[PDB]
Amino acid sequence: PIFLNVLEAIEPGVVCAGHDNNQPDSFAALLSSLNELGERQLVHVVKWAKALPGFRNLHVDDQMAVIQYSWMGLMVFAMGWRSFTNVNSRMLYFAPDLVFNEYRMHKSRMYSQCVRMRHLSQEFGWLQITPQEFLCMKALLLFSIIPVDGLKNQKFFDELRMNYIKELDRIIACSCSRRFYQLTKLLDSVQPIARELHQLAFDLLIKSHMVSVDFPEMMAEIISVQVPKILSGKVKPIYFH
Ligand SMILES: C[C@]12CCC(=O)C[C@@H]1CC[C@@H]1[C@@H]2CC[C@]2(C)[C@@H](O)CC[C@@H]12
Repeated sequence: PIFLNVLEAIEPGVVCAGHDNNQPDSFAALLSSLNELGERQLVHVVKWAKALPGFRNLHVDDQMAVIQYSWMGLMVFAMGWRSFTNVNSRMLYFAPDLVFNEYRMHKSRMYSQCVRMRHLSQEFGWLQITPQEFLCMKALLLFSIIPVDGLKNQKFFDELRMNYIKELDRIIACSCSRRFYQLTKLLDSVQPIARELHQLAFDLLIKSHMVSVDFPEMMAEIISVQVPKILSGKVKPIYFH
């Protein structure tokens, strides 16, 4: 069980957003705390990804690119799991100090995206996703979005992605065919959600000075340098189906 030993050992712990929960639920306050949470989670996503089996086989530039394209999906998938295990998924458990109820979903001006994130969260229950299946699926999501012109060493990426798909198939095997279809459909469903959030993030960065929404340093860098490559079609998700 070497592969799952590693995935369990490197899984990040709790990350707080730093939100002041006794101020009013304003658009600016909620979105600023979400941006701060993103900046804080990015630290952990980088350390997690660098410790994955085989990740250092990738060329160093492909290592940062793959993190910088897939962070949205990774973070939404993990938040869906937190919500499913914590508030059972009529709320969104972004962080222990940033839990969205319906009021916050409206004041954030993200209600429709939050609905879709809630549906993602509920699928962990409907499909009875095990912790091992969650861990393998999440690792795969790191290897599920790349430039259309390819990475600096695409061949090493294709081998690594192959091997993570094989590990997912092994966890299922330890009926099988139905399960694999269900899980790969679930993985595919993350990308349209992440794309809606990529669009929201970009639009909000552009008009941030006017809606009093603060963007941390690495969030502002990634949203203005990398996210527009996704929105303009230069970087695309790899779908199973
Ligand atoms: C990844 C984050 C923060 C981490 C998390 O749990 C999921 C959540 C999804 C919405 C993102 C948010 C970071 C800040 C963003 C990108 C806002 O700018 C717009 C949508 C927000």
